[PDB]
This record gives sequence, structure tokens and C-alpha cells, in this order.
Amino acid sequence: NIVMTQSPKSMSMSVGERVTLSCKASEYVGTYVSWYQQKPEQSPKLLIYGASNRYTGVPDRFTGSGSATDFTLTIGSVQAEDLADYHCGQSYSYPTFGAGTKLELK
Amino acid sequence: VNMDYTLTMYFQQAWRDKRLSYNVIPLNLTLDNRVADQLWVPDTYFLNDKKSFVHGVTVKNRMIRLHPDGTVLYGLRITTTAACMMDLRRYPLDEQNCTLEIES
Amino acid sequence: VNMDYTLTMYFQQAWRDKRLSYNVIPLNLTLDNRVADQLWVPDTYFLNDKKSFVHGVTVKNRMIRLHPDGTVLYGLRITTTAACMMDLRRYPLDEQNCTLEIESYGYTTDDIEFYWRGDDNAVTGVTKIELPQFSIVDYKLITKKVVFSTGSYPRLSLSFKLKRNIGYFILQTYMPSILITILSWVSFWINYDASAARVALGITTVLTMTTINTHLRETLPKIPYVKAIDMYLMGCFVFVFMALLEYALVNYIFFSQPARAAAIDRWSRIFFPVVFSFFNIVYWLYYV
Amino acid sequence: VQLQQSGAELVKPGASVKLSCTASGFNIKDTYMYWVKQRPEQGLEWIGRIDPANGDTKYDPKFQGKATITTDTFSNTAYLQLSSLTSEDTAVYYCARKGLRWAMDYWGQGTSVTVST
Amino acid sequence: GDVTVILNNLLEGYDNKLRPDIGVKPTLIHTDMYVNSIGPVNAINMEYTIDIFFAQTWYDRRLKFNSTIKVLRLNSNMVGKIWIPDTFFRNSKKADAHWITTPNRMLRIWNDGRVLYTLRLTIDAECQLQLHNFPMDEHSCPLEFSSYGYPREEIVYQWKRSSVEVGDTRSWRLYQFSFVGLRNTTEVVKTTSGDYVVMSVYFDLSRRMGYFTIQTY
Amino acid sequence: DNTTVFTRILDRLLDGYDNRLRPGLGERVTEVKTDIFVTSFGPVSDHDMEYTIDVFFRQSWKDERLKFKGPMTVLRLNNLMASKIWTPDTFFHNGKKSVAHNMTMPNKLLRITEDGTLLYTMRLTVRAECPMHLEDFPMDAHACPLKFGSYAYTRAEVVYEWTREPARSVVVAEDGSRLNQYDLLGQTVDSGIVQSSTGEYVVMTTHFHLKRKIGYFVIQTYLPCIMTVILSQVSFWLNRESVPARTVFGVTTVLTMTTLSISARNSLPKVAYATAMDWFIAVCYAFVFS
Amino acid sequence: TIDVFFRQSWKDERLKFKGPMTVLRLNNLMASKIWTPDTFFHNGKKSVAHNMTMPNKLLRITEDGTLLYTMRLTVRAECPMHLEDFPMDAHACPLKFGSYAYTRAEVVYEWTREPARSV
Ligand SMILES: *[C@@H]1O[C@H](CO)[C@@H](O[C@@H]2O[C@H](CO)[C@@H](O[C@@H]3O[C@H](CO[C@H]4O[C@H](CO[C@H]5O[C@H](CO)[C@@H](O)[C@H](O)[C@@H]5O[C@H]5O[C@H](CO)[C@@H](O)[C@H](O)[C@@H]5O)[C@@H](O)[C@H](O[C@H]5O[C@H](CO)[C@@H](O)[C@H](O)[C@@H]5O)[C@@H]4O)[C@@H](O)[C@H](O[C@H]4O[C@H](CO)[C@@H](O)[C@H](O)[C@@H]4O[C@H]4O[C@H](CO)[C@@H](O)[C@H](O)[C@@H]4O[C@H]4O[C@H](CO)[C@@H](O)[C@H](O)[C@@H]4O)[C@@H]3O)[C@H](O)[C@H]2NC(C)=O)[C@H](O)[C@H]1NC(C)=O
Ligand SMILES: *[C@@H]1O[C@H](CO)[C@@H](O[C@@H]2O[C@H](CO)[C@@H](O[C@@H]3O[C@H](CO)[C@@H](O)[C@H](O)[C@@H]3O)[C@H](O)[C@H]2NC(C)=O)[C@H](O)[C@H]1NC(C)=O
Ligand SMILES: *[C@@H]1O[C@H](CO)[C@@H](O[C@@H]2O[C@H](CO)[C@@H](O[C@@H]3O[C@H](CO)[C@@H](O)[C@H](O)[C@@H]3O)[C@H](O)[C@H]2NC(C)=O)[C@H](O)[C@H]1NC(C)=O
Ligand SMILES: *[C@@H]1O[C@H](CO)[C@@H](O[C@@H]2O[C@H](CO)[C@@H](O)[C@H](O)[C@H]2NC(C)=O)[C@H](O)[C@H]1NC(C)=O
Ligand SMILES: *[C@@H]1O[C@H](CO)[C@@H](O)[C@H](O)[C@H]1NC(C)=O
Ligand SMILES: *[C@@H]1O[C@H](CO)[C@@H](O)[C@H](O)[C@H]1NC(C)=O
Ligand SMILES: CC(C)c1cccc(C(C)C)c1O
Repeated sequence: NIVMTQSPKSMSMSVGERVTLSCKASEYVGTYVSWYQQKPEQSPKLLIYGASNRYTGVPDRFTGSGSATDFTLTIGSVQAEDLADYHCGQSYSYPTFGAGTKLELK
Repeated sequence: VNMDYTLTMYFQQAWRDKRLSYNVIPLNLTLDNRVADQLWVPDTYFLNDKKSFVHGVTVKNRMIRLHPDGTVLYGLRITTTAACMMDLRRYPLDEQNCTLEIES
Repeated sequence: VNMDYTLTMYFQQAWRDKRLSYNVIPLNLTLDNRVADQLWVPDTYFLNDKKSFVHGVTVKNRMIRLHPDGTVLYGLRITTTAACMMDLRRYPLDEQNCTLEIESYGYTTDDIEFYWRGDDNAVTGVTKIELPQFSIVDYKLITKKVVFSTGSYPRLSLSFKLKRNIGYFILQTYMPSILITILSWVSFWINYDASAARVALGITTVLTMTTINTHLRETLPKIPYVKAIDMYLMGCFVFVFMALLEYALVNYIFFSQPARAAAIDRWSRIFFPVVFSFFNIVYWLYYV
Repeated sequence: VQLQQSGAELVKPGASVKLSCTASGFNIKDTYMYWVKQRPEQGLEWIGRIDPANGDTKYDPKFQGKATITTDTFSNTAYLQLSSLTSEDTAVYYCARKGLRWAMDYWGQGTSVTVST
Repeated sequence: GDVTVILNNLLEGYDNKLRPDIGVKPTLIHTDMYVNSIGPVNAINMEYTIDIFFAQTWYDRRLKFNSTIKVLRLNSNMVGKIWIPDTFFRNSKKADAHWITTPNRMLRIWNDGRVLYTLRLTIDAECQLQLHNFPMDEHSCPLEFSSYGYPREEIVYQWKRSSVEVGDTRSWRLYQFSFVGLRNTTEVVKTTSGDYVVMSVYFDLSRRMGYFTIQTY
Repeated sequence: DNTTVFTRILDRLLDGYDNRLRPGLGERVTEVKTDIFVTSFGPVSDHDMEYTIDVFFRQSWKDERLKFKGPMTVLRLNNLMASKIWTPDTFFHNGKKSVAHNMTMPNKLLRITEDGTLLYTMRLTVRAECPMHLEDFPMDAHACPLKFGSYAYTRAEVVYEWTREPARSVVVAEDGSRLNQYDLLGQTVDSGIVQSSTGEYVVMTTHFHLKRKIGYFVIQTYLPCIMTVILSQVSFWLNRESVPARTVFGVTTVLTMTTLSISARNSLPKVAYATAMDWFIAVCYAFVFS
Repeated sequence: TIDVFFRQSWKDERLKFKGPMTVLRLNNLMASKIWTPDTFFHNGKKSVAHNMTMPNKLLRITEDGTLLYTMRLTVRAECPMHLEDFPMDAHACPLKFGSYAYTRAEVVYEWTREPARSV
């Protein structure tokens, strides 16, 4: 089973600054990593499918970058409606997810 | 060792076919090579050849050209390995004689 | 080298097709082989096959034969190079097991069944096969089913047991090695004061053993284990190297104690052939 | 295009629950159907997946024997039945489908079951 | 749908035996090459292997069509149904197209009648080596192509600006040689059947003095 | 009489059908799900920097033009049916000279499900490039790739996806090892996009991880060199008056080292750099000359 | 290896004709529309029917319905050699041919001249 370690556990970004969220895998996951956004009282929404592919209809500020074992989600302009948890998951093998990353706003 | 030589050549045969004669257009008609499968061509072979082929990239390397008087020009790009038995008594100070025989 | 073998066969398949039944003509119908293109034939393939062809001179060497009840007999003359992974640890005293796997590509066991016609006499000509380096010991017919992700398929297996003939290797590698070892022993009779002669014998034999394998290794592929023939060559090297070391020992104690020198020389004379005989007995008993 | 899950559940411990997920806008045979769970204020954890074209199922070694996934190819639905549920089996259960690059592109709405008295 | 009726209309009364503008003006054919690999250089047989994607573009106004669609993108299935130029390579000892899993060929047709035809080729091409200065020997190996049966009055080839493109060059099979650079040329050769436009690519290869050092020096 | 019923079903399927056009041409990207079952992983040729592999190459896609309703749900048809319908034009980017088997008949299966799903599998022998960096020969390890994808269709028309979990999609049979001097450690897969002058194309990649086995080169090279060095050192235990004997020792061992170097330089391709074996032989030659 | 002109001749009364010619000298292309024998070599290994620049075959029909069918071939054939007297040995290399499908009750072969003069 491939463990996805997401980091950091909590981030508090002021509106407008760049942010970078990291995810690592214990084994090889080529590019089958997905980034999901979850607002409270809602189900996860696919932000990034594969490594570095913006899913149809998400803001162009979200970008993904990846490797065999290192993946980053970057918000180039953190707006206000990003009051949402973020999840990282591999799909190379039977799917497993990260622990989550709550984004706050100072 | 094999007593042969490999030869690559453009082999062209020209004859006259009255059926393929025309006067409407004054041009020499180069046609797509496929049309050779619809014309009579002579049955020329090489008796002393062991392995041959017409080249085929990007298409089959052959040409058909018509002439208003009825002259068919038919070219083929052929690589053939032809047998050449060698007298090696004066080897390596020797002269060899290697032929290609063209028969119907 | 290629871990494969080539075989030529007449491959016949018989089945029944009620569509091809006729009751007017009372005789069996051998048809021009081209009509095979207009009939259904089973999609038989060989899994371990690397290269194959049907012979085409003077025409495609195939037979098509109808019977009034609808049974089709369909024959091909096929030469195929089939893959046979060999275990060469006992080479050249080895026995191989080379198989041909006959399977249906598209039709599963719900569509097609395979069986040997005769079920033991279905394969002929095995005793009439003369291989120059091998002897066929046994052949076996097997009927089974295999499973892939796409379903279960019928399979027939034809396997041959091949025992290698060692005469060529007696003449190629073993006898030169035995002769070079005996040549090495020849030095024990030269006097120990002669240094150049005994050194020439020892050095020539040692290096000849160390380099003789180049002539033989080309035939084999790059395997990572020791074969039987390599074992024999290494044993001969050990013997020749020990003869040269005995010379060095006798020469080291020659200017000081010639009595022990002659004692060691005679002991070597008598005992090197004895222990080489014991080594050969053990080797040929372990492998033959 | 759309996934619709069953209403919230209130299941006393020891009983067996069955949640459903109806698809609208695609045939489920053309994709895999995943069931995920999420305990309150935690991360996602994959329960299982089914291929409705063949009925072949896979489960996390954690949920093997506890959960069972089936499909109805006519009503275009997937079923997750939790047979031997303990008290610790209180979570929101999401239904998702495989998407572009084996990502879960469309999710359900979440059937939050409760195990109490 | 509508692509079917477009394809049917394009091929009605279409004679693929005649080049476009057969008695009007020569056919102009723009050529591109992508070099996947310059393979081994065999110095005993005077040849080098090369794998390419060969692209040819021309205009056939019989293939012009007026539709809401701007470009039809087709596989090999129609290559044999339209006129195709008889381009061949003049210094190839042997060459073959690719057929796994299907013919590695691509056709595209724009509404103005412009045709783009691409195919993957592997060519063994002769390179007469002057082995003076071996093993410090540098060579220019050519790749020459032209039409087999259409002289300059009927077919003209032309390099584009972005004509010959090589890739990384590190995964190539050049052990004894290193790739220096390439150039393109165009000439007119006179043969027994006419005057033909002949296109050439020259690949510069310089021998690596690392193997023969260890082996001989 | 199923003969006429099924013949009519097939003739209905192929009636008005255009195999020049992809399924969903005007309104949908053609999704092609693929998997590979390697039946044997053939030998590796480091001289050619290439490897052989024997595969069932399986592809699957939806084609609504081939929907049928009849007394069975899936038609297991002949290979000749495949030429009448549209199939994807998959090719191997790093493939050199591959063989589709035709004995006794084309080694292809086509299956059509009533909902228009198509399974199309073929038996292939793929020879593919594997650029090897032989700096640690013979203790080197490589990752030999296999890349495939469409030739004529960009990603806006045809995409490729693994039919199962990417980690379970390329499956190697346990019996299929035709390797002699290598070990197949495992495989990985990936998916990506290449860009050419004709557009952007989906490319699917597999890496087979190989580890060279050292036994052949220990038996054939390292042991003879070590024993030649030991023989060179034996010469120090001879009488100082044995000038011809020690001269023979020295020169014969030096020439044996030269012979072994020349014969060991042939196990390799003609690379332009030195390998670990080369350095070992150089140090052994230095010892003998010393 | 052996390179041969292989000549066969049979009677097909279905092909009788009457015209200004007594013999029709037709190319290889006509021999595909009529029945020809399925002759193969039993000890052949991998043979060649040369077809450069055209199939090196010739068919000739006489007005009485007699067919002459000639082909140019290169045959590789097995010659099992006993090498005990090598290099002072002698061998008889065989070349065996016949019909592939038609048994003796259907097709028989014969030498066209005296057997000693037919090869
Ligand atoms: C002396 O005798 C020699 C021996 O006979 C002879 O050589 C033979 O010559 C003929 C003619 O020149 C060759 O036949 C041609 O082959 C071309 C491809 O050649 C390569 O591939 C073959 C194997 O071909 C298989 O694979 C391709 C691609 O995958 C398929 O397209 C083929 O149909 C065929 O598939 C069958 O076999 C597979 C197994 O192999 C099966 O898996 C499969 O299911 C099928 O059963 C190789 O053998 C070739 O190697 C030889 O040639 C090279 C040349 O460089 C040499 O280097 C090498 O050493 C070998 O010698 C080669 O690698 C075909 O493309 C071609 O068919 C097209 O053209 C003809 C002519 O117009 C059409 O009739 C035909 O229908 C094809 O046109 C259709 O297809 C094209 C796409 O290719 C479309 O663009 C076109 O529009 C058209 O589509 C239409 O029709 C379709 C029906 O097919 C339909 O589906 C469409 O919808 C549309 O309506 C032709 O068959 C033969 O291969 C040679 N064989 C050998 C052994 O050499 C030699 O010439 C003679 N010499 C002289 C001087 O006479
Ligand atoms: C692979 O095997 C298949 C079947 O064994 C071969 O298919 C056969 O190909 C031949 C020659 O292309 C076909 O004969 C042709 O028939 C047409 C009339 O339909 C005729 O006009 C031609 O002159 C020729 O005689 C034959 O019908 C066909 N049979 C089947 C069942 O498809 C195929 O050619 C093989 N491929 C290779 C590369 O050898
Ligand atoms: C050469 O190698 C093959 C492959 O291993 C040998 O074939 C094997 O033969 C044995 C006995 O004939 C088979 O075992 C039998 O299986 C049946 C299954 O119903 C069982 O009922 C019997 O009690 C017996 O166990 C075995 O299956 C078969 N191998 C395979 C892969 O099918 C063969 O014997 C070897 N030697 C020769 C001379 O061929
Ligand atoms: C390939 O051939 C083309 C056409 O012959 C060359 O294009 C020329 O490029 C130069 C730039 O160095 C321009 O100044 C010319 O105007 C171009 N000519 C035309 C007709 O457009 C191109 O340089 C060649 N590439 C090489 C030799 O590498
Ligand atoms: C046609 O070909 C002949 C061949 O000799 C040549 O003399 C003549 O000039 C050509 N005609 C034209 C119009 O090119
Ligand atoms: C047809 O063949 C079968 C088996 O070879 C044989 O028993 C039968 O008598 C034959 N029929 C005729 C009419 O010769
Ligand atoms: C090539 C191989 C079989 C071999 C033969 C003889 C001696 C040695 C070493 C031990 C010097 C050896 O490695």
C-alpha cells in the first residue's frame, strides 16, 4: 500500500500570496496523483488529475507539478474562496489519499 | 566465399505498343506506377541471379512513361545478388570476370 | 545460443462443418488448396513460436479434403523455430525438454476443443529423426487448458526429450585437456637443476589451459553458472598450476636440501597421475 | 455527470446497512465505481471499487469482510453494504467514479451514517 | 455523418494515376524530416542506419471541398486512394516502412486541397568513407531523395525553413561516432530518363577516439 | 438456424459503416483502454542496445456504430472482421522491427459486445531500443522502455488509458524468461504527452528493470586475470640465477594479460569509454608489468 | 542448393481450342486461372520461385488440350551425410518430389523422356 504524506498539516495564507503544498509517496507513482479540494459540507472536487493537469473548469491559478515520488500544488494567487481542505491521492495502485491540508486565512 | 556480387541498378526497358498510342494530348504521360499492373510488360529475368528485389520505399521504385507514338518506357530500381564463380589460383593477384545475363 | 530449435512437420487438422456436407457425389473430394481461403479454418497458433512459414514451392504446400458428411481435413507443411530454454548446468552431459504449444488464439473452450487424433499415434516420424548432436529419448502428447484474462483456451503440447551426444566433446575439449595435463606431468622426470626446461613446461601448460576455453566458449551464450565442461577445465587448471607450484617448491629448496627435492619429485611423479585419475573417476561418476 | 446517494442513516450497532448510488449521464459499465469513507475531521480512506461490466471487486485489506460492493446495471446504481458494522463505523460515505487519468472526477453527495442509540 | 459524404464526393471521378496539374504546371512538394535516430555506422559495408518521420505536403485541387470542417484527419486507409508522389531515396541500399501495429502513416487534407502525408521510415544509406586519418576521421554522410518517374517539369521538391529536426541525440546508436551537425541541399541531376530535382541532407559525423585508444594504442 | 440469423446481424453491422472515421468523430474523444500480457521477455542485445518481448497487446474501445441485439451478447469474431471496422493505429515509438504473427492464421481476436464495446488483441514480437550506459559493466543495471501511442490522431481525437490499475496493467508471465545474462526486477508504467510539428500526442510508457548477472564475466574474465597476477607473483620465489626462467615468467604473464584484455574487449559493444572490467584489467596488467 | 528449370506437362481436355494457332504461349498470369499440380519437394527446406522481373513461369496450351508448365526454382534440400571417411568421403544427395494432396489414385508423375535422360 502506497502511503501519501501531505504537508504541512495547516497553512494560513493571507489573500493574494503564493502558496505551495507538498505530497510525497513511499513507492513509485508515476504521474497518477490527484489533488482534490473539499469545502465544508461538500464532497471533494477534482482540481488536478494526473500530475500537472488542470481539471476542466477550475481556476487557472492552481498549478500542479510532479515527479515519481514528489508532487506540489501551487496556488499562485490565494483568493478568499479557498477556505477548503486539500487532499492528495495516488491512483497508480489501489487508491490511497493523504492526510489533508487545511488552508486558513489570516 | 559465396562466389557472387551485389549490384544495384536502374533497369529500363523501352518498347512500342500500338494499343497505347494517342494523339489528343501532345505530352509524354508519366503515370502512377500502379498502372504497370494493367499494361503488358516483357518477362525479363536474370539467369545467374540468386536473390533480387525491386525497392519499395516510399512506394515501389518503378516508372511507366507513355509517349504519343506508343513508346512505353518502363524502369525498375533493382538490387540483385548475381553469381560469379571465381578462379582464385592467382589470388590475391587475380582478375575476375563477373556477368549479368538478361533473358526472356 | 538462441535457445530454440527448428522443426519441419506436416500439421493436419480435422473437424466437421455441416455446411460442407454433400450427398450427390459418393467420393471424397481433394480440392485445389486455394479453396482454403474460402473456408473456415481454426485459428491455431504456436505460443513458443518465434519464426514460421508454410512452404510455397511449387505452390503453397497445403491440402484441403472434404468428405460427404462434412468433415474437413486440412494439412499444412510448416517449418517453425520454437523457443526452448535449456538448462546447461550439466552441459555437455545434459538432457533437454523441448516443447511445442498448440493453442487456439481467438476461440475459447466454449467455441473450440482440441484433441490428438489417435491420442498416442497422432505424432509419427519421431523414431526416424537423425540429429547429429542429440538423441531423442522420449516424446509426450499432452491435452490441457490454459487461462488468460480473456478466457480459457484449449491447448495441446508436444514435448521431446533430447540427450546430448558427448563424442564430439570428447574429441574437442576433454582429450586436449587430459593431454595437456599429462604433458605437464612430464616435467617431474626432468632433473630439478634444469630451470628453463621445467619452467617452459609449466608456463606453457598453465597458460594453454587458461586460454583454451576461447575456442570452446563461442558456441555457448553468456550464462552465469558453471557448466560441467567449465568444471573439468578448472580442475585441469588446478592440476597444472599445482605441478608448476611443485616445481617452484623444489627449486626453492634445491640449493640447500637436494634430498627432499628428489623425494618431492618422485612423490609428484607417482601421485599427480593418481589424484588426476581420482578426479576423473569422481567427475565422470557425478555426471554420467 | 451526476451521482445521487441515499439519505442519511441511523443504524444501531450490530445491524447491517446498505447505501446506494444512482448514476445519471453515463453508463457505469464504461468505468469503475469507487466507494470511499471519511471520518469526521480526518482524511479520505478508500473502501473499495467495482467494475460493473464484470462484477469484479477490490477492497482495502482494512475493509475486507466488513463491506461488500455490488452493482445494478439496469437501474445504473452501485450498492455498498456494511454487514458487520461496529460502533466505530460512523463516517460520511462517498460514491465516486474513475475519470480521466484514474482520478475520481465525479463524487457523490455523502451518506453520513450514524451508529448510536 | 457528413465526413463520409465529403470523402465520397472527393473520390468520385478521381483518377489517382494522374498527378495534380498534370498538363499545366509541375507539382510543388514541400518536404520535412524528423530524425528519430542515426543508427550504427557500418564501416565495412559503407553504410549507416537512420530512422525518420518523412513528411510531404502538396496541393491537389481535386481534393478541395467546401464544408464547415477545415481539415480531415485520416489514417493510412486512404493513402492508396489519392495520388501520392513517388519519392524514393537514391543512396539507400535498403529501406522499409513500418507496419506495427498498423501502417505507420498519416494523411491530412485541408479544405483548400492541401495534402499532408507523413510516414515512418528506416533506411540503410550508403556513405562512401575516406578512411585516411582513421581513427581520427570525420565524414559527411548523405541522404538523397527524389522522384522516381517525374522529372523537374512535373515534380519539384522544396525544403521548408523548419525542415530537418533532430531530437536529443543521446539515445542514438552512435558508439564510434559523434553527431556534429547537418545541412540541406537541393540540386538537379541528369539521368537516362530526364532531369530530376534531388534533395540531400548531410549529417556530419566525427569518430570518437575512445574505443581504439583502449583497443590498440 | 443460427447461421442466417448471425449472418444477417453481421451484414447489418457492416452496412453503411465507414471504417475511415473514428467512433465519436464529431463529438467525442476516442478512449482506448490498453493492457499488455508479456508471455516471454526475450533476450537483450547490448551490442544492438535493444531487447525482444512477446506480448498479447490488448486494446478496447466503444463504437456505437456496432450496437446489435440478438440471441447472444458478445460476438467472438474472426480476425478478418477487424479489417472492416475502425481500429486504433497504435505504434511503438522506440520499436525497431516488430513482427505480427500470421501462423497458422493472423494471431488476432476481435470481440464485439452488444453495447458496442470492442476488444481487439494481437500477438506481437516487439523489438525495442534500450540505450544502455555501460559505465559499470558488468555490474550495471538498466531500465528498458516501451513507448506506444497513436500515429495519426492527436490527443484531441484519441487518448490511451490503462484498462486496470496502472500497477496491474502490464503483466509478465512467471514462465516467460528468455533472459540469459539479466534478471527482470520488475516493471513500472506511466502516461504522458509528446509534442511534434503535427500536434500533441498521448504516449504510454513501460519500464522493465534489468540487472546484469556477473557469473559469466567472473568465470571467463576475472578468474583468469586474478590467476595470471598470482602466476606473475609466483616468480618472486625463484632463484636469482634463473634469469631465463623469470624472464619467461614475466613476459608470458604480460602477454597473457594482453590476450585476456583483447578477448574481454569483445564481450562488450565498441563503446568509447572505459568500464569497471576495463579498469580491473588495467590494474591487473599494471601488477604483472610491475 | 540447386537451381532448376522444372517442367511439367499434363492433359486437360477442358482446354481444347481451335484457331489460327496450334500453341498458345501464355505468361505466368494465365496459369493461375487453370488447374496446376501441387508439386512439392519432400526434402526441401526453404525454396524460391523467382519472380524478377516477373514470375519466372511459362504456360503453353496446345490445341489438343496439352499443357506445358515451366518454372524457375532455387531449392535447398537436405542431404544427410555420413562423414566417417571425411575428407575422403562420397555422398548421394537426394531430391524427392511429388504431389502434396493427390494420392496415387488421383495424380501420378512420370519422366517425360527416358528416365536416364530426364534430369
Ligand atoms: C515477388 O513475390 C513477392 C512475394 O509475393 C512479392 O512481394 C509481395 O508484394 C506484394 C505487392 O507488392 C505485397 O503486398 C503488399 O503489402 C503491403 C504491405 O507490405 C508490408 O507488409 C507485408 C505484410 O502485409 C500485412 O501487413 C500490412 C500492414 O499491417 C497489411 O496492410 C497487409 O494487408 C498484410 O496484413 C495481412 O497479414 C498480416 C500478417 O503479416 C495479418 O496480421 C493481417 O491480418 C493480414 O492478414 C510484408 O510482407 C511486406 O514485406 C515485404 O515487402 C517489403 C517491401 O519493402 C520488403 O522489404 C520485405 O522484405 C518483404 O519482401 C511489407 O513489410 C500492403 O500495403 C499492400 O496492400 C495495399 O496495396 C494493394 C495494392 O493496391 C491493395 O490491393 C491492398 O488492398 C492494400 O491497399 C489497401 O491498404 C492500404 C494501407 O496499406 C490503403 O492505404 C489503401 O487505400 C487500401 O485500403 C483499401 O483496401 C483495404 C483492403 O486491404 C480496406 O481495408 C480499406 O478499407 C480500403 O478499402 C500489398 O498487400 C506483399 O506483402 C509482398 N510480400 C513479400 C513477402 O515480399 C514481390 O513483390 C514479387 N516481386 C515482383 C517483382 O513481382
Ligand atoms: C496472413 O495469413 C492470411 C491467411 O492465411 C493471408 O490472407 C490471405 O492472403 C492472400 C494473399 O493476399 C489472399 O489471396 C488473395 O485473394 C484475392 C481474392 O480474394 C485475390 O485477388 C488475390 O490475388 C489473392 O489470391 C487470401 O484470400 C487471404 N486469405 C484470408 C483468409 O484472408 C495473409 O495474406 C497473410 N499475410 C502475409 C503477410 O503473409
Ligand atoms: C517435458 O516437459 C513437459 C512439461 O513439464 C512434461 O510434461 C508433463 O508431463 C506430466 C506427465 O506426463 C504431466 O503431469 C500429469 O498431469 C496430469 C493432468 O491431468 C495428471 O493427471 C497426471 O497425474 C500427471 O501429473 C504434466 O502436466 C506435463 N507438464 C505440463 C506443463 O503439462 C514432459 O513429461 C517432459 N518430458 C517429455 C519426455 O516430454
Ligand atoms: C534548409 O533549406 C532551406 C531552404 O533551402 C534553408 O532556408 C534558408 O534559410 C536561411 C537562414 O539561414 C534564409 O536566409 C534563407 O532565406 C532560407 N531560404 C529560403 C528559400 O527560404 C535552410 O537554411 C536550410 N537549413 C540548413 C541548411 O540547415
Ligand atoms: C517526349 O519524350 C521524347 C523522348 O525522346 C522527347 O524527345 C520529347 O521531347 C518529349 N516531349 C516533351 C513534350 O517533353
Ligand atoms: C473417404 O475417406 C475415408 C477415410 O479416409 C474412407 O473410409 C472412405 O472409404 C473414403 N470414401 C471413398 C468413396 O473412397
Ligand atoms: C574459462 C574457465 C572455464 C576457466 C578455465 C580454467 C581456469 C580458469 C581459472 C580458474 C583460471 C577458468 O576461469
